[PDB]
Amino acid sequence: MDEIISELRELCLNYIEQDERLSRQKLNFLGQREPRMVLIEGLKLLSRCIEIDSADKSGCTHNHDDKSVETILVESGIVCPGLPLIIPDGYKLIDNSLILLECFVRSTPASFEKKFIEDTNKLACIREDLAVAGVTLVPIVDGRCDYDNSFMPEWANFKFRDLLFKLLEYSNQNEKVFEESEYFRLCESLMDSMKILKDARSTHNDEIMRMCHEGINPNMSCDDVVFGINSLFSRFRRDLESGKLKRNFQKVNPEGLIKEFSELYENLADSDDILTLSREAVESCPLMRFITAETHGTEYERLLSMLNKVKSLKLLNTRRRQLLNLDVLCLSSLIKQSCYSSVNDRLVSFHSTKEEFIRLLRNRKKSKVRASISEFIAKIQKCLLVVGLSFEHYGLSEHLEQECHIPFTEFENFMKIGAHPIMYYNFQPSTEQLKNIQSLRRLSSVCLALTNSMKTSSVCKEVFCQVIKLDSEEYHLLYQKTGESSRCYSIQGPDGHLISFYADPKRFFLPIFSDEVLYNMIDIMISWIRSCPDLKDCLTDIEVALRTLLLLMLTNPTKRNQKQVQSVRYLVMAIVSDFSSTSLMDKLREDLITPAEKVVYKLLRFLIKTIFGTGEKVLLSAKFKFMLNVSYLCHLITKETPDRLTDQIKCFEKFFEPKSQFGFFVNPKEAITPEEECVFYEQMKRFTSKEIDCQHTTPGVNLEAFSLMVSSFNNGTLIFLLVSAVSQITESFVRKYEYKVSKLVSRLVIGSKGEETGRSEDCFDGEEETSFFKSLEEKVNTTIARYRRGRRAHLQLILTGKMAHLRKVILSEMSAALKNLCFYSEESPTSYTSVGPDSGRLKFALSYKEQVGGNRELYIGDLRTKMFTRLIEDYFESFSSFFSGSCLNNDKEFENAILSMTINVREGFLNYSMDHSKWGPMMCPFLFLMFLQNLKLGDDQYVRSGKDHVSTLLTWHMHKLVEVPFPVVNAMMKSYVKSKLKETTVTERIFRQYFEMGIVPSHISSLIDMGQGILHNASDFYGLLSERFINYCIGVIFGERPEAYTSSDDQITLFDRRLSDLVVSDPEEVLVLLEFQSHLSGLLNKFISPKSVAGRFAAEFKSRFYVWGEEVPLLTKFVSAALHNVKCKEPHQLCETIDTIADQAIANGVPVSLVNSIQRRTLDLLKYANFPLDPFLLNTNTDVKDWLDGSRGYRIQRLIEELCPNETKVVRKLVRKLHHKLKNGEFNEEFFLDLFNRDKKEAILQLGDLLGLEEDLNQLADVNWLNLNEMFPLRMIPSLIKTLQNKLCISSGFIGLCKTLGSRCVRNKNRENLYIKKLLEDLTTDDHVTRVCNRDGITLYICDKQSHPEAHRDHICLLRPLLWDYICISLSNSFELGVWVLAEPKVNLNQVIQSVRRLYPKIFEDQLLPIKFLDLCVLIDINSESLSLISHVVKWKRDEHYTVLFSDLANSH
Ligand SMILES: [Mn+2]
Repeated sequence: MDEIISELRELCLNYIEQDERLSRQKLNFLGQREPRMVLIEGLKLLSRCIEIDSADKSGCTHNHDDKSVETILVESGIVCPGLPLIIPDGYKLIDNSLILLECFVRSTPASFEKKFIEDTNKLACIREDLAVAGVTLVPIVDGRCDYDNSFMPEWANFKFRDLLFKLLEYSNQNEKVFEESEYFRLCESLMDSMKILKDARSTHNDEIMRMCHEGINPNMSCDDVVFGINSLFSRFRRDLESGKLKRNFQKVNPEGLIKEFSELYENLADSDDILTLSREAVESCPLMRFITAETHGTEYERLLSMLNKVKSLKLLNTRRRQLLNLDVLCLSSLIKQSCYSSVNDRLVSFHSTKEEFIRLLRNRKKSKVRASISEFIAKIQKCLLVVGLSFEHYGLSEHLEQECHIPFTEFENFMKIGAHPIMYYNFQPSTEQLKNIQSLRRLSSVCLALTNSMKTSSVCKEVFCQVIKLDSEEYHLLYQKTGESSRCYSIQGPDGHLISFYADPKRFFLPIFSDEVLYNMIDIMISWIRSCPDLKDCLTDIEVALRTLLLLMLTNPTKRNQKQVQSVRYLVMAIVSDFSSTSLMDKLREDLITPAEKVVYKLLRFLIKTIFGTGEKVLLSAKFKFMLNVSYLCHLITKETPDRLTDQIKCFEKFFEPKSQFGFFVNPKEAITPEEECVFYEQMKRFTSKEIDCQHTTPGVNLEAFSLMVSSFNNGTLIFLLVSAVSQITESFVRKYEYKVSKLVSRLVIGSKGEETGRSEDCFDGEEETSFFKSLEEKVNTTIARYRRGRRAHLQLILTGKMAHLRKVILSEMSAALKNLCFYSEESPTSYTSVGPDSGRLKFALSYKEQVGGNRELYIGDLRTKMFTRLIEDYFESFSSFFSGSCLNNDKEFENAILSMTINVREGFLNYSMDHSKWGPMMCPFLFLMFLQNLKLGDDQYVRSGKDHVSTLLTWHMHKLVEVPFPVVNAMMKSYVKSKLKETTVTERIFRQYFEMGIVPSHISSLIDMGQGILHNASDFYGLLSERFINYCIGVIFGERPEAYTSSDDQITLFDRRLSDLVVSDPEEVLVLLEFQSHLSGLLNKFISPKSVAGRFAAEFKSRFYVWGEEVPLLTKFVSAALHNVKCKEPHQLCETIDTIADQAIANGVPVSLVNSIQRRTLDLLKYANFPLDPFLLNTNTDVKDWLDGSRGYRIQRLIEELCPNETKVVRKLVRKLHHKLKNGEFNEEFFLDLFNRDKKEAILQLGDLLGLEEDLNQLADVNWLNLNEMFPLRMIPSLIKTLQNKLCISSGFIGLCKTLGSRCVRNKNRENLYIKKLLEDLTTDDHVTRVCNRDGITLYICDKQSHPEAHRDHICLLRPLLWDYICISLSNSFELGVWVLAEPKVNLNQVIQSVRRLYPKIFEDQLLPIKFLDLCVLIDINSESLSLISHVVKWKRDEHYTVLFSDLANSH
């Protein structure tokens, strides 16, 4: 009591720093005794300590006097009346800028990150107002996770909080009791299943806990279940000869399949059989394949580089014109003394002007200012100002050169200069099969559309002419719109030749230099299909077909062309297979338009008739491999969402359709209203009511078989406005194309959407506030209503608009408040109802993933809910770890799945490679709750609890609130208003109509959700058990138990022999079995998809197909990915990603010769970026299959072992000696002394002298390669340290990598930034330096001992030897992968500890936490900051099984 008060009073002024502001509160704290005053004073002072401590740490003046942002502005004389009311903790005002500090200390990660995000939002809210006011904000907040501060030592404040803690308990004993703010204090600091909350579970968690027991008998005996199965069957079978449907499951006659495929689309694709006819149609389909097959046939051009480099500084209408005189002038002193697209002088910005609008812009810009006297008045000032951007940031020698061309300008020369060159089909030679220059023109008519996002805003014939380079002759483009949007391009040649078409540049990266990879992919393919029936003249037929197909697919990329060629895998899987759904041929049909797509149809049918036509069962394996690969040929299209909005409406629709047929209850409340209880009552009642003849596609579980399942697990047998309307209304008669007006009317979602509170609603609303800016606008609309009456005292929309807007006006007409930013956390769990944890109710939001076929749904929710959901998704994971069938993240189980699959398939037993359908929207947390609160787990107080925590996190998920994404609701309201003002309305367009007759939807909340991926381990658990039960029903009825597996949305069922003899013997039984397994799954929530099969030789478990024995390689699958995945990074890492993906590729059977070609393509891309190819950039382009038994180390060593062939012959026996005498008896530390890494690399000399024989200074000094990251990393502290710290569009990536890597990127010893150009030329021309190439410039072949005026600028200090970086590597490669890496032709914590074993960097590597030779290899890795010798195996997973062509293990070194 009194003793603690006295202790505090004597502790505040005797142990805390004496500050002017702190004293004000210190004295008042000392002057009180009553507990409530003591607490408030102590808490406030504890707040102020951190407040001013962090404000001074930032250096921004603290807001002690509670000065407002407006006050902070006005104390400096800045008058901006009207601003968001904010009270920054620390502020520093300057002439035109502001620094605001918001500070807070939070213990729990969740509350910390929360307060972080809304503090960022609060700062960003006033961003535009601060900017337009003439100042700017310094964005910064002080997120501290501790109380250590300058004003007090740690022990002082720690004991302080202890005393306040104990005095809280004393006060809580007294009548200072606080309802739950007492909790927010105390447990707010004075994972694993937080149970410290109260329990308010009343009158709702009892009905829900009752429906899970009303009807079920979870204890049935061990032989009272058999009698139930035998009476659920044979009550089905006898209702199959008349009742439902013949099983949806029929057999296959391959000819029937092929003919049914052929007769698809009776309408327009109507059996155009003749090959030549099809190809003739093909070569004429779009407008672009009409060129790709057509058979057509430096003083300037550098001045643009200079005229362009000085362009990013300024860009205005008055500019870019006299920036073009400096170019047209250059076009007259080079043709008179003697490109140009015939009226157009290619000006700065890829722009193109008219030679006649110029030469008339002057003479009225110049004349407004004796014209010949007025000559040179601007052509000289421009030179002077551009040269004003001098060696300032290294303005290079290009400057005086222009002083020769430009000053030749005269008004007797600009009388005709543009008047001199006054000059303002093709066909389709089809024989362009197999002609490498028919794709080699795509590989250059895409780079002229790809490097076209690289234009800028830049404000007739104003057309952004790029250049189609090619051998010698060059064409153009002509378009008018930039960005990543669509526009109508053109081409131009020597004759006009408007080959107009319409495409999207983002889609065209795949062929951007790949002319020799595709032509060998499509050539290897046809090396599989050298088959006996086709040896007649059809190989040419197939070859022309396949090439004319790949051309269409690359040349006309679009979603349908992907979904189609993807679906053509199901048909072939069926043709080789032996049963199949009967509703299949409606799983293949699209709405083909755009004759390209129809011709793709015809080509596919031609391929299928040819290969799968007569003479079957002779080489079907090869034909199957061929065709599945042609199926995967779909990946060549980019997976990048053709449009955004029309790919959000689709995702929302795919979410919201089943809810249309079940129930939804738009926009619930935070407190579950009676209506929600009624609707959930009804939905549970229906969900548990599904008779023994199910509607076959609707969510439901039948409480007569569900009882059997739960009871067979519990038994031990299956184991082992008044302003809104007015604002729109006044402007309506103030705004009087009209589609902008339609937008204006559809901007009306303010008198219909005002939901939630929090953050729901996400510019002209504020613009009218500043636009009007009149005297009295914030009171009632009395004046506004007066104008409307006094006014009246493509036009119908205006009158009904006044009718609507007149309609609108008629119908429309204390706690720790300050210490909130301080230790007190406002929100946190407390007493929780059965709906939610009292802070919220498990909010969510959905967006689409990006995939090949169809965009897949994704649920993303804020971090607290992502913390809670982790508890369920881990409890169920640990649960299923006891059962041995699932395979989702149990990776060790996948290998056994593969082994069993192979042992099965090898013999001829079935594989019912099913795939379930609508797995997202046909599962409900209710079902897992039913399944759990009915299981009978063992002894209590350690299982019996945590069950009542999983089964109350689930009950939380039940009532989630997904969000209607804002663009979707905007679009649907547009559609509604368009329809109403002025059919084809899909179902989800009518619900908006009813509700917007009343109130808008915002949130949707229903039982059948199972957020895709959210509970994706709970789903796996359920599926595993259900399959383990159905494969018991089938066992008791028919007589065999077929094993299964699962992924959470895939499956398999490897029936044994006794259920495989029947298909050959009698299919009329196994047909019934595949009907019954498809029926019970219907009773439960498992709906088998029509894409399933039961192939006696085929399989498909998570996309790893099979054939008798071996695996279908899926060549095109991996090639299509390696040719992608080129991301903007450091090229020494961009070429790491590919050297991983190529190892992945050669894991499966991509042949080595295509791998080299992929690598050559990537190197060629870099070389196009103008980036020197130092020998460590991308791996050897001469590879044995040696991707096995070799790390990246071995490739790079092998490269240096041939880029300098006989120098690296001595430094390989020196290393032999070093390794011979390092492991056994010596160095092990003194080698770090001889590493000498502090100083220069004479180490080679002293270390050759140390133990070994003659070694000249040549083999060391001579080979020396330019290295860009020598002294610092280059702009856009070792490497392995950064990686360990890290373990605490794609065609607008390249179009950026080629922009930054050419500019000032490299850095110097004194933070100086240089180009690659000057640095790469000086080493070649301006020294006794020899800089010749070997396919990669190993600059400065000599650098004699580096005896020189060293550090000239940088180009001599900036280049390190080679035969040393060969030594350190060719050592690291000798403990990691054996001894032979010299002879002539493990995990994170470890590495952290052996990094600590030299403790100096641990001081930086430690605080981010909230063997025999490994020391040496870690050292060598830490020094060599370029590749990976250790840090590799901890970033990129290697592969386990390797098989590649046996004709590559024969050509080996
Ligand atoms: Mn599958």
